[PDB]
Amino acid sequence: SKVCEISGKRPIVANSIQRRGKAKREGGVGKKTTGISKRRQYPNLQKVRVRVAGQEITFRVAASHIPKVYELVERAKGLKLEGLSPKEIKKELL
Amino acid sequence: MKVILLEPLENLGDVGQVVDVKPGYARNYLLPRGLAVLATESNLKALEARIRAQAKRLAERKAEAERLKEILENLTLTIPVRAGETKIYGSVTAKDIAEALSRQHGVTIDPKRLALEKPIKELGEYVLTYKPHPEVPIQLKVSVVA
Amino acid sequence: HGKRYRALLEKVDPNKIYTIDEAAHLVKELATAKFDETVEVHAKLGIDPRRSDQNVRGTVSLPHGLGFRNDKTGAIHAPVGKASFPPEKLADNIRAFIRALEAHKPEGAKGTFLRSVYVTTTMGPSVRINPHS
RNA sequence: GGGGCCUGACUGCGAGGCCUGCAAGCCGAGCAGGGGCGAAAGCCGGGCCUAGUGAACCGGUGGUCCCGUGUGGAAGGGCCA
RNA sequence: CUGGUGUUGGCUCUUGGUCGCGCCUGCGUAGGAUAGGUGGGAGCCUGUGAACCCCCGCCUCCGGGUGGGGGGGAGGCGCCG
RNA sequence: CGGGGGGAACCUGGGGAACUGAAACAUCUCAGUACCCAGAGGAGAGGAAAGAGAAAUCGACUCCCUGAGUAGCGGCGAGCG
RNA sequence: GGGUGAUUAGCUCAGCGAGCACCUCCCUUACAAGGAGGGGGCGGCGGUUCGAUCCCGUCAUCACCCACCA
Ligand SMILES: [Mg+2]
Ligand SMILES: [Mg+2]
Ligand SMILES: [Mg+2]
Ligand SMILES: [Mg+2]
Ligand SMILES: [Mg+2]
Ligand SMILES: [Mg+2]
Ligand SMILES: [Mg+2]
Ligand SMILES: [Mg+2]
Ligand SMILES: [Mg+2]
Ligand SMILES: [Mg+2]
Ligand SMILES: [Mg+2]
Ligand SMILES: [Mg+2]
Ligand SMILES: [Mg+2]
Ligand SMILES: [Mg+2]
Ligand SMILES: [Mg+2]
Ligand SMILES: [Mg+2]
Ligand SMILES: [Mg+2]
Ligand SMILES: [Mg+2]
Ligand SMILES: [Mg+2]
Ligand SMILES: [Mg+2]
Ligand SMILES: [Mg+2]
Ligand SMILES: [Mg+2]
Ligand SMILES: [Mg+2]
Ligand SMILES: [Mg+2]
Ligand SMILES: [Mg+2]
Ligand SMILES: [Mg+2]
Ligand SMILES: [Mg+2]
Ligand SMILES: [Mg+2]
Ligand SMILES: [Mg+2]
Ligand SMILES: [Mg+2]
Ligand SMILES: [Mg+2]
Ligand SMILES: [Mg+2]
Ligand SMILES: [Mg+2]
Repeated sequence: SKVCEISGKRPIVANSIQRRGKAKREGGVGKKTTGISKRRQYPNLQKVRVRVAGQEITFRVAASHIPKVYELVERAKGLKLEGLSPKEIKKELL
Repeated sequence: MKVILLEPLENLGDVGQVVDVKPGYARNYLLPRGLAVLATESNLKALEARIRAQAKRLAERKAEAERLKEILENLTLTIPVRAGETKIYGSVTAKDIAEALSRQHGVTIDPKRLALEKPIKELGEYVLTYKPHPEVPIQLKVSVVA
Repeated sequence: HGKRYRALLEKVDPNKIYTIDEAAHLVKELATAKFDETVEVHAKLGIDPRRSDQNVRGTVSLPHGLGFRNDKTGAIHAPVGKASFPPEKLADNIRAFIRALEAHKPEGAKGTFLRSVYVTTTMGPSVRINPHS
């Protein structure tokens, strides 16, 4: 679970490549790899707490999709339920 | 970021104005304090739909007044008062001027807002003014018997 | 200054770039001078004067008659004549010498070269003009 | 060893051989182009000779104009140095 | 450990860059004792209160430099030297 | 109302070595293999062109043959394709 | 291969000509310290202006953190 509750973004595996030397494009002999190893890239994951019907709903969202939560906030129909009201504002149509 | 101001906010301007401010300001101050909303395809539609609504109610009031303005800018009422010589035993109050207009010429009036001071104690020809917002002069003749 | 060109500066505008043929005809009316107006229009150039290899010289006389050298600050000056010639002929003479310049334009000279040409007289203002149109 | 005039310390090739496991290394007359010295015969493809050197890869630099991913260019490469 | 950036907002004072235009700026006897460059150009600005004046300001290479205002009201004057 | 758990091998997805080869070794190889995990089913995946790619051409996807050890990729090595 | 910096009379510096020196001379009594006089000397030329150790390309070496090296 470092996974955006809106976009679905989750951590991915990326290699980290250490290169040495001077690009061929600069007239160097060209670049050499002194190591490759696995790393991860996490989504930029933030809390956003927002007030909806009675309650305080807090989402974990990739900062890219922070707007989607407020779009989702507009979206007001008939929910008197618990702080697990978000299952309703979670997505519906999308 | 586009927000519709819900309240005159002073440098970042007037109500219903669509102002562009930083999201942090928007999300963590304006929106949660009910000081504005996101200017969306909908919330901007509801705004323009409601700039029309008011500008109808107003522009049908200025076309209400002037539409009953010309009624009594031409029509005149004459009220006989118990005579005296250029002094009235009673008076004619602004209240009275209403009652006249209903009785003769059948129009209706509130009747505040002409001149409430000095309920008029003398005979003569008077020109009195009316309301709300651009408005009417009226003509009242006072003479004698009943 | 005086009211010479403080009567004349609301009709002639420095701000919004102009071209020659529309801005050529006002050169004799813009000078309120009492006497003998000799017009001079000029631009500076994008060559470094700090090296003499890039300088420019000569004597080329104008077709119409009397009636080019770069400084060490890198601008350009030259007389085009005397009172003489009228307002409407200079669309012919305003592109005349201006094309004798670029003949000796240096090769190792770097940058846009005719930069701001402001049509002026000895007696007159700052107004934008295009070197070409 | 001294002097004069020069730049053959050439370009295009190279019969035939020395050596040699390979790859190398070596010598080379002669023909063509344009030259140098010489009256000429002729000599001159560095130095009396035998050490003074380094495959290939990758890349730099100048040049030819060979290729140019639908086509014209361009990017990049090839070829000669 | 750390620069930039996202999450990250309000209000301020404060500065650098650079651009546009406005604005001033600069001294090797000398030209007339106070010439930034360079080609023009033979004068002109001036009453839309000049010649100076005074208070009041800015830079001061300080003799000097310079504008706001008024007391200011019919000359200063360019090459010419 | 549905789910849960199991199933020889097969399938897709999330993750993912080393020995070894390179007659040393680090990029490279082994290999997206082994293995772990999740999920399908009797199959699974894929599929109806924001495709190919040089013809004014073809026409979803899958699978076999071929194209071809070609085009290329490559400490331009081993080797990959 | 950069940023470029250290450019300086005999040594070091400073300006988009000084100190420890060296010589004669005072002072003590004497090293001295001082005090006063004398001494072509500006990485390199071509070029800039009235003038230019006080303006600009090669590049002549010099460091410090740097590039790269089949
Ligand atoms: Mg990395
Ligand atoms: Mg490589
Ligand atoms: Mg590995
Ligand atoms: Mg938040
Ligand atoms: Mg974003
Ligand atoms: Mg969608
Ligand atoms: Mg042979
Ligand atoms: Mg052999
Ligand atoms: Mg031969
Ligand atoms: Mg021959
Ligand atoms: Mg001969
Ligand atoms: Mg011969
Ligand atoms: Mg190799
Ligand atoms: Mg090569
Ligand atoms: Mg070609
Ligand atoms: Mg092409
Ligand atoms: Mg071609
Ligand atoms: Mg193409
Ligand atoms: Mg090439
Ligand atoms: Mg600024
Ligand atoms: Mg997988
Ligand atoms: Mg290994
Ligand atoms: Mg190993
Ligand atoms: Mg091995
Ligand atoms: Mg082995
Ligand atoms: Mg070993
Ligand atoms: Mg692999
Ligand atoms: Mg797998
Ligand atoms: Mg199962
Ligand atoms: Mg079956
Ligand atoms: Mg089947
Ligand atoms: Mg099926
Ligand atoms: Mg592979």
